[PDB]
Amino acid sequence: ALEEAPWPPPEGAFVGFVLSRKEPMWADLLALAAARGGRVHRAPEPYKALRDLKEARGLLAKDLSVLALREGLGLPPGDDPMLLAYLLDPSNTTPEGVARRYGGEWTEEAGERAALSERLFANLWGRLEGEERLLWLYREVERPLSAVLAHMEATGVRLDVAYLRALSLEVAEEIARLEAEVFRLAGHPFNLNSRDQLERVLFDELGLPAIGKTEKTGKRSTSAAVLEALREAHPIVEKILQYRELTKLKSTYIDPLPDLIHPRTGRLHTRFNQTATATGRLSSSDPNLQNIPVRTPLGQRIRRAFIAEEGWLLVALDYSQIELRVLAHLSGDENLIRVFQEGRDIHTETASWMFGVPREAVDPLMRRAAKTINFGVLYGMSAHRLSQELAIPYEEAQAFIERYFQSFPKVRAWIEKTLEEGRRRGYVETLFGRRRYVPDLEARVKSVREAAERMAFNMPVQGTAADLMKLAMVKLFPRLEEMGARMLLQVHDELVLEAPKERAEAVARLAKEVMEGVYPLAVPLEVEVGIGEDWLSAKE
DNA sequence: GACCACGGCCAC
DNA sequence: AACAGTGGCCGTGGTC
Ligand SMILES: O=c1[nH]c(=O)n([C@H]2C[C@H](O)[C@@H](COP(=O)(O)OP(=O)(O)OP(=O)(O)O)O2)cc1-c1cc2cc(F)ccc2o1
Ligand SMILES: [Mg+2]
Repeated sequence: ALEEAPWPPPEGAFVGFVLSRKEPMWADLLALAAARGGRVHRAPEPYKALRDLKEARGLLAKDLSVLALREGLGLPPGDDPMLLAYLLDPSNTTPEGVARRYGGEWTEEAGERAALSERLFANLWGRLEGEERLLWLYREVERPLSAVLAHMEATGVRLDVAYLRALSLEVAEEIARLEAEVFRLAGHPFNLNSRDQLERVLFDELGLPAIGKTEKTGKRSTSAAVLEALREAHPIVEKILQYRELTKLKSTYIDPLPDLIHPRTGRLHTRFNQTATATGRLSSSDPNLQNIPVRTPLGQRIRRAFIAEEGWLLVALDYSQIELRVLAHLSGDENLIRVFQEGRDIHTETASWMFGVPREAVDPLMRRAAKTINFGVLYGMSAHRLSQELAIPYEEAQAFIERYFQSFPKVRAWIEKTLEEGRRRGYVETLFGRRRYVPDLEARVKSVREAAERMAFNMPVQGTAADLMKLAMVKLFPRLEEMGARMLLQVHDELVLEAPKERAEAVARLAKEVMEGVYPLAVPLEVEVGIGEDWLSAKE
């Protein structure tokens, strides 16, 4: 409907657009349109009509702003109805769902998408009248952030391609050595990547005992948790775990990332998805740069392929024990506050208990293990499972979990307060009022209910940490531009910046402090910073 | 070619 | 595998 009016559109219209593909840095702009009033404007030529707009306002605004930066046009994103819906309910994650929940249909034509962004904005902005805290998250965090992420997306990161090509051939020859040493240990060749075939070999032809089953189809599981408990029980299980790590890293990172360098930028560009998680975290895709390996030695080799441009340095900043400090603030547990008001490290302490060694002896491989253990226990891992992780008695793990929550008694009072409040209001909230609707808290099936409970009390603390990080990013981005530095990646509690060599020390010291004082809590936020030519040695 | 479900596994 | 939570991508095995 509306009324075809001649392009250009008046100021502050709502833009709709169609891309050749979902990735803004790689897409052709097929159609461009705008609407304000009862008028829909359609562009004769989309790439020239981008010159006319002063701001991107509408569904998926960040995406068009990214494509604009790719053509050297500073066109910042503004209002996006997706961002309002996502603050109303974080299950509002795609425009198909949002339009089919607030009064329209998400089609494939720019004009119709423009007019939809106009009405979708009116509706949701009305639904947020009086939700002053969500209106605060919108004006102060989420809408500014979409601009920051647009500049991150369009900048990209430099990758050592020749090095990854070379690493590919090396890993390939090693995969072949393990494959053959499994085909032999099994008396024949089969597809080692087919989990079904491997099931028959491990559990039928050989004699190994099936520890567990898969969720949907009830097959015998060949997961690492299962195979780890079948080590020494046969050497072939050890080789399969080696083969699995290598083909994972090769087919997910080593091989596809080099072929994704952009021809204009010479760099690698991810997408930061702003309305994609239930807790408020960002996500990253196409490629996901938030899960580049690091823990294993081959993984470290891959993390080193992410490097600074000629004449710059990477600066890496990572909040320490972030969800535990948030937890101390949220609960008000005094003993836990006192841990951080005294610079204690709960991952290195759990690691010394867990390995026997003195605190001065825990090395990175050990601390990493205690991180997963501590966060495992915190969010409700069963005694029985912990006893299988730590290889201890069951009543020994019950005490580890009773000692853990006894040294900080006020936490369980907060878990319970959080749950009871969620049953009454239907949602739980972070420190700034970001909310997750958790309807299954009154479920009558125990398993469905207790899962709802674990998602329910995790969200306030993980979404508070993500709120801090996002706010730090909007406070830091303007200061980095003064110094001529840039933001590259965010990995949940961590930032990577690129800075000129003769300014790196300055941007590190600065960025460290903006992050630490983003929002004073009842506990000091520490940050670790490092500088290097590559992502790995930046992280000290 | 394009989707999809599933088990599996990388990061935080 | 499971009474830890949050993501996204892979190959396999299908269907259309
Ligand atoms: O299993 C987990 N479950 C979970 O819920 N998280 C959340 C809570 C954290 O606060 C937050 C930030 O992760 P993080 O930065 O790595 O942890 P942290 O800030 O507490 O520690 P430090 O920076 O001081 O080393 O992710 C993290 C982990 C986890 C285990 C682990 C092992 C590694 F080898 C490397 C990274 C790891 O992540
Ligand atoms: Mg951290």
